[PDB]
Amino acid sequence: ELQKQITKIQNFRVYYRDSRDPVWKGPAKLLWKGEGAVVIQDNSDIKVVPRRKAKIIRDYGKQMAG
Amino acid sequence: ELQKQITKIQNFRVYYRDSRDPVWKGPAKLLWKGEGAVVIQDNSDIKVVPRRKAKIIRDYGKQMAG
Amino acid sequence: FLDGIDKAQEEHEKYHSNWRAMASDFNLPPVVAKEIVASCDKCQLKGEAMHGQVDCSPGIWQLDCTHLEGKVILVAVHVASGYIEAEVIPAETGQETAYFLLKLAGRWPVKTVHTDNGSNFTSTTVKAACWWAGIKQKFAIPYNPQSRGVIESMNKELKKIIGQVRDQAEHLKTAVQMAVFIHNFKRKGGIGGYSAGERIVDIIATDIQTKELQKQITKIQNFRVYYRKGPAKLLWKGEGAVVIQDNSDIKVVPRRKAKII
Amino acid sequence: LDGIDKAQEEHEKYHSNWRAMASDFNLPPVVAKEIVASSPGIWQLDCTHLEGKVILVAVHVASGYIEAEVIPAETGQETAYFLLKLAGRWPVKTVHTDNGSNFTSTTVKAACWWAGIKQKFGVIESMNKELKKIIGQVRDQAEHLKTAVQMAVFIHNFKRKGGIGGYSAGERIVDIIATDIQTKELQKQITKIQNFRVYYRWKGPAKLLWKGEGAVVIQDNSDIKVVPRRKAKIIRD
Amino acid sequence: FLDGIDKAQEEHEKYHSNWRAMASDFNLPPVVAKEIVASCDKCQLKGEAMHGQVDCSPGIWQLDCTHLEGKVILVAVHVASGYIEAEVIPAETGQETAYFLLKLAGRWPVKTVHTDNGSNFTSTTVKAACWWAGIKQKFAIPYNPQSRGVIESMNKELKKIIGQVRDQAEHLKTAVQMAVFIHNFKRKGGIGGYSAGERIVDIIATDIQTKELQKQITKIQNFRVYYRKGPAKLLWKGEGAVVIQDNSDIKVVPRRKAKII
Amino acid sequence: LDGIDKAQEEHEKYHSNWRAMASDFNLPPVVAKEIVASSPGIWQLDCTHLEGKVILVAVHVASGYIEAEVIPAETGQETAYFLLKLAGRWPVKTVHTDNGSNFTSTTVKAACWWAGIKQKFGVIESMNKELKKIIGQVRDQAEHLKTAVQMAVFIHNFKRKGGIGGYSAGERIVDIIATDIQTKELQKQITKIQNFRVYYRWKGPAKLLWKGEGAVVIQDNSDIKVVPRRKAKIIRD
Amino acid sequence: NFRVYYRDSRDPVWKGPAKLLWKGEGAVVIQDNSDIKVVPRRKAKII
Amino acid sequence: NFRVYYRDSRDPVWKGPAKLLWKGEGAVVIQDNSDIKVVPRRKAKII
DNA sequence: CGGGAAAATCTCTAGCA
DNA sequence: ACTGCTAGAGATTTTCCCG
DNA sequence: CGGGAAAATCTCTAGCA
DNA sequence: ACTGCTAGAGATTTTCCCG
Ligand SMILES: C[C@@H]1CCO[C@H]2Cn3cc(C(=O)NCc4ccc(F)cc4F)c(=O)c(O)c3C(=O)N12
Ligand SMILES: C[C@@H]1CCO[C@H]2Cn3cc(C(=O)NCc4ccc(F)cc4F)c(=O)c(O)c3C(=O)N12
Ligand SMILES: [Mg+2]
Ligand SMILES: [Mg+2]
Ligand SMILES: [Mg+2]
Ligand SMILES: [Mg+2]
Ligand SMILES: [Zn+2]
Ligand SMILES: [Zn+2]
Repeated sequence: ELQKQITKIQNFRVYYRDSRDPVWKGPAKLLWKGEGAVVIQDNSDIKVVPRRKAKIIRDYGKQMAG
Repeated sequence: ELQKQITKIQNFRVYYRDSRDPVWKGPAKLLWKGEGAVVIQDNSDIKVVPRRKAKIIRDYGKQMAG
Repeated sequence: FLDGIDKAQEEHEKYHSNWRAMASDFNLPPVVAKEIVASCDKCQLKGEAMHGQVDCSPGIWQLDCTHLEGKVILVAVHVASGYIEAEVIPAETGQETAYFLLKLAGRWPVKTVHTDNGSNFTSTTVKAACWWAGIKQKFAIPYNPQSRGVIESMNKELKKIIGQVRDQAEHLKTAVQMAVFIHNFKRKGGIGGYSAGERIVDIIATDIQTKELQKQITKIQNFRVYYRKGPAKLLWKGEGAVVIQDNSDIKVVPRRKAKII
Repeated sequence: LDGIDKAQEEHEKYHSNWRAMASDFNLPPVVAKEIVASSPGIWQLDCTHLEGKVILVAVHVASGYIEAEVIPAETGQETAYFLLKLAGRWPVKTVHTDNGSNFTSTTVKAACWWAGIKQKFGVIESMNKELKKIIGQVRDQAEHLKTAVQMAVFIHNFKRKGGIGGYSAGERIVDIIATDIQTKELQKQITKIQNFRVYYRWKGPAKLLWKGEGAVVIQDNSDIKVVPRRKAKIIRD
Repeated sequence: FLDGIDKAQEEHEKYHSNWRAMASDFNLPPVVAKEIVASCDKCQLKGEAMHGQVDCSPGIWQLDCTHLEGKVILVAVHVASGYIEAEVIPAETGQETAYFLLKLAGRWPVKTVHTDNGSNFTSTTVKAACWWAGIKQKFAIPYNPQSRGVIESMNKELKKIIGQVRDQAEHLKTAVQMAVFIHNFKRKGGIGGYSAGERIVDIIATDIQTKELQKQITKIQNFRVYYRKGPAKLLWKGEGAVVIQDNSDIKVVPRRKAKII
Repeated sequence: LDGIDKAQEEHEKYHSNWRAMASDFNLPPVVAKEIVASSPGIWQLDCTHLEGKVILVAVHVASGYIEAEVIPAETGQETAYFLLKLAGRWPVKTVHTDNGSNFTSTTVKAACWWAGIKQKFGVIESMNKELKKIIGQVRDQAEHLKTAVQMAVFIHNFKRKGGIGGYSAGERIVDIIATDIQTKELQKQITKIQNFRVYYRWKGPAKLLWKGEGAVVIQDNSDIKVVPRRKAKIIRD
Repeated sequence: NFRVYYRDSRDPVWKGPAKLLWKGEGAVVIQDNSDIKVVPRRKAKII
Repeated sequence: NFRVYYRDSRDPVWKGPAKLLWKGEGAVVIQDNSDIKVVPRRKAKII
């Protein structure tokens, strides 16, 4: 049910940048996806990233690797 | 005598760069000045720097400040 | 510093010495010397040393024209993935651009296009094409190519590949399509080690899937959260922190001093 | 790791595939592929005619997604260029043509050789009918037939929701290609691991299935046995 | 990988896929995929991402010409200090350059000049001027301005100052000399917070003083040092390390396993 | 810190200056300046004549270092441009001219006002004689008199070693200007510190001389007393 | 308020002072003599 | 030995392979078809 | 030992054309 | 065998001042 | 726990014209 | 109210493999 859905959302990865660092910050965990912002979880930490700074993939290689 | 001369040499400062870092490394201590190289002493450490990478000043502001 | 300040402004009107030279030569604290510099219109000659960041939402495409061997190559890139669409067009005109764009909108989901201010892109016919397809147009600041940085870099990459495979074709149009193939499917890197084709598939598939998933979650998970305020809708809870939305302002407040109803 | 037996029992009862067995019971997909083990690149081409012009139409058969455009003439070169464009835009493994002169020329064949497309000489007809219907609905919103053709392609790919899950052809083709990428990645993982030989506790040669961070899954005598990493010695044969 | 290697070279001849795409699509270790890339002449299109470092010895001067309002400004910079010498010259000719250079050699110690390959600098008359003054000429790699980076940056700085003080003069020659004044004495920064004039004075004074000092030290301090070898002349000793010179090779060996005689 | 009394005794015996007292006895130079306390920017200009041309010659009087060149004509503008060049190349505080028309023009005065040079209307003559002697020695190595003038300037500044320490005019001028920079820096330090007032152990107002890292030097009742930093309270008056 | 000095639109000469209307990341909107301009922050200085 | 590929002297086309003769910091000396060239290391690739 | 405020240091950009 | 740099704007980190 | 070797990551450049 | 980026070459750091 709702737990399965939430874990599914949490399988997706988020690459993101901060407002002054041009390096794309490595794969984080997707907690919530909105119209204007996504809420991620990067190394025991909950950031709010705007949508225009966020690349959300599933990464099929890692999904198939388990 | 020789001790006074050596301390005098050691009053001079050396700005220098390493072969792959473009930042000029901060004020070091001049131990020896040769034709092809100068021997410096930067933070309890003895490096040999080529002359073309070494700016040697006395820095009159600091000399006057003591 | 009253005496020193008057001498330093007199001297700055002639020489425009920087703040250090004034602070040194007239006994002034750095803040006063810097103020004398900052009051001179003639010394405001340098911008702040940063770079902005272009929009990378799933629906943004950056368009540009480029030129090779006398022909005009119209290039689009999907910003999120690096996936390119390019065609040799007969001229740099709004008619060919509107056609390229309407094709692109029929091929992939396009929400926004981002171009420089070339006449082909600001044409009324391109505007009518965007209005029919539902595409929002965004025009960069004039003469700031850094704003189109993604597509300009894709220009460089596409020309490099065309130069690698030019001898395998006759007409430039064929070599361009070959290079588009090579970029989209035969070069892997970036975030998920993907090719651009794989990556765009993943980006768009993820967009659709997450949209549906969160639709179902919000449809099920309905609660209200108080913290410190009012009935702030709940987004996510877990690991000692709660994510909530109070008047379109998403804030992460810890579990303590936050109750869910 | 512990739900492997549950997965085997589920496959014996219901014959579920590896996707459900790996998503419900939490298994590295190579494990589910072993349990179960113990199109997306096919396009249909065809030229069609309208207002005296030729409309070359490509159909991804698995999704119903269309790539159509007006070409100047029905020659080999035009078809081959359309094919290079299609292949550079999508994963194209196989094309289904109708023995027409353009579809058999030396240039189209050379382009399929360059792109690595296989050529093999009903859905195309019905899709052409749908395309001509939309082209008729929107011919008045445009002056040239090429613009109307692209408008119709847009309407068909993103504005016509049908099928079971109420999706457009674009959503469907994206889903199908994503599935195919998953398939290719799983096959690469299997091909990687299939060259290893394992010896555990020391028993006979066993087949490696996964080298997790806390366990090692193998398969001996058609039996999937989980063992620690220190208790097993992986080699390469 | 015998089967995989043959398929990957066949595919690379068509597409020129990078090493990752091959490693992924044909089961190859990264080293073999990278070798296939590194064997293709057609894929060698990028240099190593570094920058060299220009010579900054006390005697090096970097010369260049620059252009403003239709006139030719000949600019020299002392590399160690940032001190500039600039004059408006009537044309970009070897005769005016030789004259500027001979003046400079009479004003300051010049050992080496470093220029691009403009015709004024490679002229025979400039060569005769350098030979009379004892100046060694060094010519950068053609069309590599980064080699003249110091003087090119000084061009930018001098033009910026000229633009700040242009309205205080009539002829460009006067504004150029004003800007040279402003750069040499009214702008402080760099290593010792100096101006360029102060800094060049310090650099040259230090050169002379250290030369004499070490002359006297080596004249007094005469010893021989063995370590591990032969009679290596002694340079400096102290703080548990000894500095020595064994066959023109200066090495810092610790006090242990090093004896002075 | 402990050699301050030694410095006072040395100044009483020998009247040494602050340089020796600060280098031999190790004192922040403001301390030695207090003990002792209890030209380098002057240039001579003059136009000279040769082969019908005018040679404008500047002499740094303290060192004997020459800046000479052929000018087209003896006008104010030419002299003023020579002066702007000289001032942008060296620290020029004062120029000593000979009331000639060029040396008194409104343009030369405006240039000295812009550069911050003071104008005041034997060494110049002797130096001109030396310059003409070298110009004669090297007139044959050149075609134009301007090249020979610059050759002679080079020979005079770097190839003629004389004086006590066997130096050239260039070495001398560099030494003198370095000394002057030291002087300016010491004066800036003194001006900085002269605005502070100190109270130590709490005694009366004392004058600050140095705020070292381990001690604080002050001067009370014409007596230089060293105290710790915690034992004193610096303020600003 | 704020003084804005800027270099716009290929003219390498720096203009201003202008009034700041909006400050984003990467760009500002300035008001210089009734003209609204949009300038990258690389090409402006806000005082 | 070494293969050297280089871009020289304003020609944006990459040439080579050439033989490496000398390797400094910042530059190399190559030998391409009897021609000695001097190239910045930003503009070469040594294999 | 503690913050605050000021200095020092570090990061990063355009223009040199 | 030769070689990017310089100075300023803003951010971040270290140092000094009085408790 | 220890090195070695291989992978991953980080740093940094030109060209986009 | 908008905004540098991308991919490759080489260097450095982390991870995995068998003892
Ligand atoms: C007439 C249209 C509209 C108005 O402006 C002009 C001129 N222009 C100039 C460049 C250019 O200078 N590229 C080099 C570059 C420099 C920095 C960077 F970050 C990215 C870069 F690509 C273009 O690429 C380009 O497309 C145009 C163009 O189209 N137009
Ligand atoms: C005919 C002579 C000899 C042969 O080459 C040409 C052409 N050239 C071109 C530039 C130039 O492109 N500057 C921009 C730049 C770019 C990068 C960088 F690191 C430094 C920079 F200054 C010059 O400055 C220059 O003096 C010349 C010149 O003199 N010549
Ligand atoms: Mg453009
Ligand atoms: Mg462009
Ligand atoms: Mg030049
Ligand atoms: Mg130049
Ligand atoms: Zn100013
Ligand atoms: Zn290749």
